[PDB]
Amino acid sequence: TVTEQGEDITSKKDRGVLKIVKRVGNGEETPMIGDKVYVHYKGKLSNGKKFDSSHDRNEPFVFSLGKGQVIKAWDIGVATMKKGEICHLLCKPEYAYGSAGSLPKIPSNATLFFEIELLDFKG
Ligand SMILES: COc1ccc(OCCN2C[C@H]([C@@H](O)CO)[C@H]3CCC[C@@H](C2=O)N3S(=O)(=O)c2cc(Cl)cc(Cl)c2)cc1OC
Repeated sequence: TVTEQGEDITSKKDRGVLKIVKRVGNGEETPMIGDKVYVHYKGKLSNGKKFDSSHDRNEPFVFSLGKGQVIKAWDIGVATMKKGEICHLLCKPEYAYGSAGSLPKIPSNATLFFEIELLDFKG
């Protein structure tokens, strides 16, 4: 299910998380549930404003995949990636911070736009 804004990678095919591959990984497997995943990312709002980036801290963001440690769009999206891959993820609010948002950085009803690089993962 490939739209003009990317591939719908949701289980519901509700257009809530859309993915565009920017660089193919040479890795073969995706990370598994419970793996410790290492990424770099940059997040922007629909107005182009960068709200956060791991690159700006000069160390990776680390989380356990599929454990609800991150927004739903990330547990869905990162699970599709291979080592070395860079993707863009368009994350509708229902897969992110919803109607409330998370002020000051994330407004109400915000679609989030991430560029994510899967650096490594360990089981
Ligand atoms: C199970 O549901 C959730 C779990 C976690 C959650 O937010 C906290 C984790 N988080 C914040 C990180 C980092 O800022 C933590 O140091 C970051 C990267 C991973 C995705 C997402 C993110 O999911 N965010 S974020 O870039 O969207 C973000 C950055 C900033 Cl500065 C502030 C916020 Cl509120 C979000 C939000 C969740 O539901 C709304």
